[PDB]
Amino acid sequence: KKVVLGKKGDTVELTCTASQKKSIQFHWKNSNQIKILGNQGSFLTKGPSKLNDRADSRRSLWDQGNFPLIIKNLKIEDSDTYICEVEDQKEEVQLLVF
Amino acid sequence: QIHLVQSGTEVKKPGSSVTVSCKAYGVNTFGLYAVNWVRQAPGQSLEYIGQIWRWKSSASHHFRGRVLISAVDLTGSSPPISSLEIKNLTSDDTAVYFCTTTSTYDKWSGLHHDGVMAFSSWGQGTLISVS
Amino acid sequence: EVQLVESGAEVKKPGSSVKVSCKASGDTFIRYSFTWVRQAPGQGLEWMGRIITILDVAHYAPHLQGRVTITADKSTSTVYLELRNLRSDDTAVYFCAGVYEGEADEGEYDNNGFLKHWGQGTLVTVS
Amino acid sequence: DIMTQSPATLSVSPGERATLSCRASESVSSDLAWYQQKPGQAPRLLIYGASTRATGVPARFSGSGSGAEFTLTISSLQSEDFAVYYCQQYNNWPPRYTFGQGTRLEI
Amino acid sequence: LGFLGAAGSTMGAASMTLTVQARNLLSGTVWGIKQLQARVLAVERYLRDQQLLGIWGCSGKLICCTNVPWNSSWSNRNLSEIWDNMTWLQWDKEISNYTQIIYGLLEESQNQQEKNEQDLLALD
Amino acid sequence: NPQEIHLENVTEEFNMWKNNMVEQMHTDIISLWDQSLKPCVKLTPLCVNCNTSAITQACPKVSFEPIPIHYCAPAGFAILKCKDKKFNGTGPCPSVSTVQCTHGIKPVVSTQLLLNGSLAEEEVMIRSENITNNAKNILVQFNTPVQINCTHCNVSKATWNETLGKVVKQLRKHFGNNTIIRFANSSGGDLEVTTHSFNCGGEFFYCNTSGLFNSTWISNNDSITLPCRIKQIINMWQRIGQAMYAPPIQGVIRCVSNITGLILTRDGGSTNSTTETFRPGGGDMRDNWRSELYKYKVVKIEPLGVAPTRCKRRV
Ligand SMILES: *[C@@H]1O[C@H](CO)[C@@H](O[C@@H]2O[C@H](CO)[C@@H](O[C@@H]3O[C@H](CO[C@H]4O[C@H](CO)[C@@H](O)[C@H](O)[C@@H]4O)[C@@H](O)[C@H](O[C@H]4O[C@H](CO)[C@@H](O)[C@H](O)[C@@H]4O)[C@@H]3O)[C@H](O)[C@H]2NC(C)=O)[C@H](O)[C@H]1NC(C)=O
Ligand SMILES: *[C@@H]1O[C@H](CO)[C@@H](O[C@@H]2O[C@H](CO)[C@@H](O[C@@H]3O[C@H](CO[C@H]4O[C@H](CO)[C@@H](O)[C@H](O)[C@@H]4O)[C@@H](O)[C@H](O[C@H]4O[C@H](CO)[C@@H](O)[C@H](O)[C@@H]4O)[C@@H]3O)[C@H](O)[C@H]2NC(C)=O)[C@H](O)[C@H]1NC(C)=O
Ligand SMILES: *[C@@H]1O[C@H](CO)[C@@H](O[C@@H]2O[C@H](CO)[C@@H](O[C@@H]3O[C@H](CO)[C@@H](O)[C@H](O[C@H]4O[C@H](CO)[C@@H](O)[C@H](O)[C@@H]4O)[C@@H]3O)[C@H](O)[C@H]2NC(C)=O)[C@H](O)[C@H]1NC(C)=O
Repeated sequence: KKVVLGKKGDTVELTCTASQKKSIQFHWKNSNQIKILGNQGSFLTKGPSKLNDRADSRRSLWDQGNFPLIIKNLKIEDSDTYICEVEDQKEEVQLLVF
Repeated sequence: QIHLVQSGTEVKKPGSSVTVSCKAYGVNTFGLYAVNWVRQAPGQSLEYIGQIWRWKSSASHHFRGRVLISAVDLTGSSPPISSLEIKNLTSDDTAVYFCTTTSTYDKWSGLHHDGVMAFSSWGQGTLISVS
Repeated sequence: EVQLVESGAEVKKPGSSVKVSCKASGDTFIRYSFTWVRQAPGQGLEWMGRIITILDVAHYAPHLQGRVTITADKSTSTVYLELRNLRSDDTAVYFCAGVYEGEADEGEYDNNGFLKHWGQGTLVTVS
Repeated sequence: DIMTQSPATLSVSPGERATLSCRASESVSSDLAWYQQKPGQAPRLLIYGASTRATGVPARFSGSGSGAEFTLTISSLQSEDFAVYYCQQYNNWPPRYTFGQGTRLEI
Repeated sequence: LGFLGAAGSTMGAASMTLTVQARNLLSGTVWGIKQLQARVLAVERYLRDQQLLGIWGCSGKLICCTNVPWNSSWSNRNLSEIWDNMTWLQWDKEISNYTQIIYGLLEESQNQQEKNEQDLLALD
Repeated sequence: NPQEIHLENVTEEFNMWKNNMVEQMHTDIISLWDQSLKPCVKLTPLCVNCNTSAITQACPKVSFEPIPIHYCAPAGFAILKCKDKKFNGTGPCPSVSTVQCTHGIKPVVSTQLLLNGSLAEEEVMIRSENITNNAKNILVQFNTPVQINCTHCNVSKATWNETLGKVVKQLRKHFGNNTIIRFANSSGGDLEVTTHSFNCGGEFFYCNTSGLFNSTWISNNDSITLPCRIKQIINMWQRIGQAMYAPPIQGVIRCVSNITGLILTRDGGSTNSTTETFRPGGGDMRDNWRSELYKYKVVKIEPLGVAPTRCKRRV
């Protein structure tokens, strides 16, 4: 678990780091476990969410173990304890925007 | 990464029935995860009551006709809930109940014998003083 | 459909580096493959190379391998052309060209070799 | 491994049916562009596909041919037909398509 | 009985069902390069298994007494309980691995007694 | 001569997530697509922050059709075929039948709905890891070959309403006695995510399956011509990157394809038993790979076993 600060309107990145250097089926979620985004192994599946146009993942670090999420035009409403679903040892990242 | 939770605190009348639960977080189904029910005299050793392998309501000969086991299978929004039915709760039935969730799919490493499986994890433990 | 404006005509020495820009204003700049077409004074044209913008893969002539580096900038919508190891006949009017290639980013794309739109021309003299 | 034109010098008066060819090094038969490049200017596309004209190009530019050799025919050499014409293949892979040789239609 | 056609508590009828199956242990440009090499590798592996089978001290089937003492640490079997019925999987791999440990020990001991007596007997 | 011996009274369980037969299929398929039909553009971003690499080769196009691939084992390595009716993926099998080689499996590397594959049991079968968790991918296969005619794809409506009806009843049987399950449009994402990739004469038309999933079923019709897309440049499904191919030989491309499978996403709200809403998407390469070989496991043996006796035979 990691606590990350922030301000409204900042390009923030939330990493999803695993232990092994592999690309697996990950699932980005909000505090309500709603699907923000994920992957079908080689595609970017922007799951059903409110931050569809805000959240975005990086392609090149999936094989490097990271399945991050980049949010543009950050908001107080975009501040949530985002669930990094990877390897069942979830590094659920915390975001503070007020 | 897997934790087992049993029912809470229950006090029943002498000569009644009980319905305790066994929630299994991180568990899929009773078809893959059979549950063996074991009781415990308060403070003393634990005596194996019976089991619900492959959705089979059964118990030992010492517990036959008095104990039958149902395990409501749910997954996803609700963890697999293994129930337990013990009829005619006398004062002697004052005991601490226990469930055990262990995989049944793995069939070549060391987990089970004719239903009596290796008890890997356990729940909290439900002290029931029948009064 | 895009409009293309290049850099100005520059004077260089044989065996030096020069950079020739190509600004493109119009439809989607990355979906269109741009093609630099030099113009030797008087005779037929020499095919230099073809660069798809979103791919940023600048093709080059086999004789021009290692003496030309066509770069591109998606942000400023400017495609550059670098010429090193210059010669006398390198004095030519260069023509970056735009053409409707379809969707190089989304779907159907035939990778057309023909060129409808063009640049403005740049006589990069070498002396 | 590849475009040229058969007429090298053509000093005909405007009106005379000029000659505009397209010589290749290999068979194409389905992919050829045509160009109208006045000396010192940009090539104006005339025919694309080798069997159909372009938008804004009049019917005087009747380009035809099927194979490696092609020929753009002009019915009446107008006063705007003077240029150095070209032809570009768009058939083989990887794209290494050269342009034609050119033929002036000077007065 | 059958190729996995029974389900019961363990130890004996498997010796009996395997006894019946073993009593009837026999059940009685063009065309080909890849399949032949697989057949050759299969017969090489089978025959290598058979020669290793041949260097053993039991050479008998379904009722065999090779020389290692399945000691009291391992022996808990009641006399009549030895031959009744047997199916049971996770339990079986542990049973089967126990079968093999006695096998290697048994054949090593009969090879050892055969060799020991071979050096010592000397049986005229 | 495919060999198969039925196993009687063997309550053998099977998990479609721990097969190990699955493990080799995608390796064979990726190696095959590499030796195989080649794009003109290969992209592999790697930190060597990372350095986007590129490999350029030729991209010829041929008429492509999936061929059936049986899966044979070496000497020993007995394979076991589950043949029950109620198979929920991670479930037991009353009817088990061992095999030497697998059955007539016709796999297709594809998106959301599996093309030209096997069939489910009597309506459809909910075989996913979790049935109604809003965290897992729904793994269902069809039972009827849904013929899709693509020229745009003339998707039938009676068969589509029937497959939605069979799946909606099975979802109710799995979860919700008195519940209404409504279908929603696409989830969103890449081209192959919103639309659906499938083998259409070698090519891959792309129709957004948003005009198909809007059916409200109650617990208590010529052709749905969806708008498809000509495929020339798509993200590679093998790994992370993009591709580029040759133009098609046909302006209007004809093909005949039967689609058999149902893998799609879900909203995940609660919205638990009031109404259930599901959206198209999914079709993982890793999951389709698991979805073909879902009823097997490999075990081997040497001819041995004991009975501790007092037989005492010489040697
Ligand atoms: C099918 O879908 C279900 C969910 O829909 C999945 O089940 C979940 O599985 C995960 C782990 O795989 C479970 O997470 C574990 O939860 C335990 C219980 O904690 C909950 O309950 C307490 C008490 O109410 C709350 O305070 C708490 O916030 C949780 O809500 C934890 O004890 C576990 O933690 C253990 O590991 C961590 C690792 O860091 C340690 O720090 C802890 O000390 C502890 O040792 C763990 O977090 C989750 O609860 C399950 N949910 C349900 C509903 O069952 C299935 O996994 C899925 N099927 C498959 C195959 O994946
Ligand atoms: C399959 O999946 C795709 C992607 O999810 C769906 O695409 C969405 O389609 C809807 C229409 O149903 C789109 O909504 C439309 O937006 C248009 C705006 O486009 C301009 O602006 C964008 C930037 O926002 C540019 O990129 C674009 O090039 C355009 O410049 C509007 O013009 C549309 O309005 C039209 O209809 C209304 C009807 O009242 C009229 O009043 C208008 O005057 C106008 O004629 C419309 O609002 C939406 O943007 C698409 N993308 C999404 C949701 O991400 C497909 O529809 C779907 N297939 C289906 C459902 O069959
Ligand atoms: C995945 O599939 C497997 C099988 O394909 C499935 O296991 C089956 O579960 C059902 C019930 O969910 C079992 O049916 C039982 O049969 C016995 C014998 O008659 C009954 O006694 C059972 O009733 C008990 O449960 C009731 C439920 O409330 C209790 O109230 C009651 O008191 C009884 O104790 C029940 O009808 C069936 O036997 C198994 N099959 C096998 C082979 O184990 C599994 O549940 C599926 N999993 C999921 C998540 O769908």
